[PDB]
Amino acid sequence: INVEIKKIMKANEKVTSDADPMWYLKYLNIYVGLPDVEESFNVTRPVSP
Amino acid sequence: EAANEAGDSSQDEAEDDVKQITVRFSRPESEQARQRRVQSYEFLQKKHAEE
Amino acid sequence: DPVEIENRIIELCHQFPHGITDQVIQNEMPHIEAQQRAVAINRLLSMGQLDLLRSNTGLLYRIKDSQNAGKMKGSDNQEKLVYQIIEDAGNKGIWSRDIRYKSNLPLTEINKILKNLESKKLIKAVKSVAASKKKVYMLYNLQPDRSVTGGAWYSDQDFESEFVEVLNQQCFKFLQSKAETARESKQNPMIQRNSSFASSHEVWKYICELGISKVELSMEDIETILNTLIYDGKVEMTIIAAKEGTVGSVDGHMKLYRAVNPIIPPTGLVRAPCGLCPVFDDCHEGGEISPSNCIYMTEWLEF
Ligand code: SF4
Repeated sequence: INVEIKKIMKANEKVTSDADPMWYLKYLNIYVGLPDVEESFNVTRPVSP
Repeated sequence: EAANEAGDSSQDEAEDDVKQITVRFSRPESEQARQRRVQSYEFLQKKHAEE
Repeated sequence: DPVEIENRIIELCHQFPHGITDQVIQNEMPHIEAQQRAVAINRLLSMGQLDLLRSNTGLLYRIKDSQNAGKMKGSDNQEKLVYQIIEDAGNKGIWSRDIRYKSNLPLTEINKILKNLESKKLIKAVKSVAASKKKVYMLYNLQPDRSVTGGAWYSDQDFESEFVEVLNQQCFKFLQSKAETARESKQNPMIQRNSSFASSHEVWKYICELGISKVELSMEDIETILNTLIYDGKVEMTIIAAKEGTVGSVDGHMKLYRAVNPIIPPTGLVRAPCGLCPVFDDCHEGGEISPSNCIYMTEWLEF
């Protein structure tokens, strides 16, 4: 989660379609953050295991 | 062998094998296919022979 | 200067739109060696401004079609890089999806090009009569092929069953009347059979005299109609030897058609309901479908 995921994203950083060139989607950086729960309505909350 | 094929008949009629204009579309090659062609052995050999 | 040689060859190709041989170039520019001319031709081919023709007289060099322009918005290169296989398809046409695959371009890319080309009268889009799926594209000057589109039977991508039925009826009536007259003549069996025979050209002329439909019917159209009548088991055709005459269609051969009676009346099998029963396989002595309770024989005996 600290090294390998960044390597995987770097391997697949840019995605584009053959139709309509000059259009692209480029990934810059990826984060996993701290554990949270989606129970709160569009709000996260720290959750113990 | 091509000569032998042509030699089936002693006299060959003048072939109306006019080269119909098969000018091919310069298809815009997908970048993957262009990379494959660049990495192809024939391309490297041609580049070597260019010198 | 090889650039001057290339420019002179370009001017010569402009002077002769049908292409120039090496002899014309040599006569026009005699002081230049053959090797320099070959190198100039190779360079001109390398940048793609020339195309090579192999005719019975040898090699011809023609300027690439760029003046003929229908889609000048954007690039002339892709305009010709669509018109090229449009011309290659030619009379048979080409579907839009096929064009997209052959040009290796997205649907929108070819869409704009096709609309623009039709705007400047470079390509005509016709409806595929054989398989009504997509609109084929042809050169505007080229006459559409009767197989890929049109035909004397097809009217707006619709087969005319009524037209072919009326054609069959009229041709069969004419043949039957001719055979009846030949039989009543009773002059001599050979002459009777020969007069009962009707030429394809003769029946085509009779049909044209009838003029049932507006579309012009060729001789082979009536020939196909008579072939269908033959497959109906009502008329018979023989190919006789005739070197030349008012028909002159097939080399040394003419097709004569005569109305002929069927070999036998309908067989005894079809005179029973079991011979025409569609559920004959499921018929069984004891079961839901049985001859004792069969509806077909009930109606048949009641009738
Ligand atoms: S008995 Fe009736 S169902 Fe059976 S084959 Fe004859 S007609 Fe058909």
